[PDB]
Amino acid sequence: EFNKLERRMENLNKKVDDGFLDIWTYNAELLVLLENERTLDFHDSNVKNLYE
Amino acid sequence: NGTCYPGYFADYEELREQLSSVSSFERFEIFPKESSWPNHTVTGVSASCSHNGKSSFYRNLLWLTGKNGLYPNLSKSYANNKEKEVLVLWGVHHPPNIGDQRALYHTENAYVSVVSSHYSRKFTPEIAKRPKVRDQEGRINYYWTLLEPGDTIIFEANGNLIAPRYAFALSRGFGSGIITSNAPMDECDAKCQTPQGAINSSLPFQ
Amino acid sequence: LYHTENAYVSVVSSHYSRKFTPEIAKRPKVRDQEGRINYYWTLLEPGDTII
Ligand SMILES: *[C@@H]1O[C@H](CO)[C@@H](O[C@@H]2O[C@H](CO)[C@@H](O[C@@H]3O[C@H](CO)[C@@H](O)[C@H](O)[C@@H]3O)[C@H](O)[C@H]2NC(C)=O)[C@H](O)[C@H]1NC(C)=O
Ligand SMILES: *[C@@H]1O[C@H](CO)[C@@H](O)[C@H](O)[C@H]1NC(C)=O
Ligand SMILES: *[C@@H]1O[C@H](CO)[C@@H](O)[C@H](O)[C@H]1NC(C)=O
Ligand SMILES: *[C@@H]1O[C@H](CO)[C@@H](O)[C@H](O)[C@H]1NC(C)=O
Repeated sequence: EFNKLERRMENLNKKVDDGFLDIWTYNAELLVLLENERTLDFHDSNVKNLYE
Repeated sequence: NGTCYPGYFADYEELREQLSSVSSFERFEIFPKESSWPNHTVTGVSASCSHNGKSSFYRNLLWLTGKNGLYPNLSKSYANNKEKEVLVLWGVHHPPNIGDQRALYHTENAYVSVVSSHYSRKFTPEIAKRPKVRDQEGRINYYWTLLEPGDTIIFEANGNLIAPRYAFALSRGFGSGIITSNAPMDECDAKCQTPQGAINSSLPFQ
Repeated sequence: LYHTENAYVSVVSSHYSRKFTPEIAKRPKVRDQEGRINYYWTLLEPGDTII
């Protein structure tokens, strides 16, 4: 909590919170998206290896 | 061109932070010059605030002086019937010697009191000899406050008051700020502005 | 010590100004002393004066 003469500290606190939230959302979404393709490639390679 | 009369501005960076989110205001006369101070003189100028080669003063502030050899007590009040926040500014004068104080205000112990519903402060002058900044050894200190709708503000004084003359009714908005630049102004139209120039692009990085 | 009851200290610069008055009271002893001393500092720019 901040009083009326402490707006810069409040803005800095809000900036820090928003930045960390953005970074972590990006990290989670990118990780899931990138692993989903490798899983399917792995399964296809396994089937091909069994056939060969 | 900032403060032509040397002094200290209180909470200047907080005022800049507040003004960074204002999109428009309305400048209105809170205490009219010709009808608010019958007992006092309202014609006071300084050589450090010269305009067109002659000495002058600020436009939103008033310098009160004793009339007929007397400086009676003053008490003024204002109520915010504007449905908006009002920015009020005032000042306090610190002369360089006791003789100047006695010649100007005819008293040696002076006080200024500014009181609101959630604001209260008292000020006393300080008399001392200081290095000259703009050929002046005295000082003036500047103060400001924000008044909520339906609230009242009261000024009481017996000397050393620089009275308010104009106030502003603020209106807020998103997507504004204060930037420092040297670029010239042209007639274009854009969606992004930087201190170096405008950008007309849809790329994700810059 | 000072042969006066109302004393003042004034320190003034081009962009600095302050006034100090002593406060007399009885306080718990810290290093066997009941009085106090308050310390202040400032930075002076080239070509400036302090009084
Ligand atoms: C607003 O800003 C302008 C500058 O952009 C100020 O003009 C400058 O004012 C100073 C102080 O009066 C002048 O310096 C003086 O010059 C005279 C003559 O050389 C000298 O005898 C003095 O000792 C002092 O050094 C300066 O020349 C002048 N500059 C120009 C270009 O006119 C102006 O005073 C400011 N006004 C306010 C109300 O803040
Ligand atoms: C000073 O001004 C007040 C108005 O606030 C007025 O009532 C009073 O009569 C004035 N003083 C004299 C001596 O007339
Ligand atoms: C002006 O104010 C002082 C201090 O409050 C008071 O002593 C004095 O009587 C006041 N003047 C008048 C005319 O009431
Ligand atoms: C930016 O693009 C708009 C879209 O037509 C145009 O109206 C405007 O003049 C352009 N501004 C600059 C500086 O190129």
